[PDB]
Amino acid sequence: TGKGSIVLRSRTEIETTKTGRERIVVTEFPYMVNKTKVHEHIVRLVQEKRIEGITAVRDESNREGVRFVIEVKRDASANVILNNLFKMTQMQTNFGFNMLAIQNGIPKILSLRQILDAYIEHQKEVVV
Amino acid sequence: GNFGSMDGDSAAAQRYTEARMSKIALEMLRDINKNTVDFVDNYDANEREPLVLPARFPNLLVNGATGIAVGMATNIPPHNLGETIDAVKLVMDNPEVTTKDLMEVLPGPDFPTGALVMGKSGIHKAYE
Repeated sequence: TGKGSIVLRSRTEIETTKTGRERIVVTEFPYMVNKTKVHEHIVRLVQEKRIEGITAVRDESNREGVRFVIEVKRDASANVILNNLFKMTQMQTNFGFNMLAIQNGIPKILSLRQILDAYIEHQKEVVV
Repeated sequence: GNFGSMDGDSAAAQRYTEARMSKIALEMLRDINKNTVDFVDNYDANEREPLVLPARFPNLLVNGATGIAVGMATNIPPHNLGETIDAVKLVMDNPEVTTKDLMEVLPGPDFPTGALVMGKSGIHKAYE
């Protein structure tokens, strides 16, 4: 029926240094996300004083491949912080659908079958 | 390299001097490999450092202090190696020592140069 929002998360990992310090490393984000607006929102979350542990908010070398790194001190429960990311931050995405069709002017709505059905009969008329 | 004396000497040759580890430092700072001292991370989040050190003598007494007056400065006079050892042995053997005991195992504070200290009760009020 083409309606509803679904949950989406970023490829995000905890990585250990040569010192044993942990690092939140993201690779990408879901659809319609800025690096920089979320980065400003991270700097907010720093000055909003509603999240702890976070030390380094860094991003470099991104043109050979996207690399944004948050780095957090020890004794902080970093996976709980990842849970707090995908609760409150915009890194979590509630991506909604709406596919309300139009077939010859009048508005309609289709299943995935019916789309391909109209495609089939169009190809019929095309090749004929 | 150039270091001068108590003369008014200015050795501007900075890296041109030679130095490395000293003999007293060798046994003075062992036991790092024995988890003896705690550590903190730098601001650079890459390497650690200890806030205190392990000791093989109270260098407090071996080298004095010439402070600055952030609230007030501090003079602390130097002393002797074996006299400090005998003081350690004295306090070890007796938890009931006196200040005359300190007069015995420390006849007086000394210098790398030498002077004359004629007073007695000033020394008494100094150590008390």
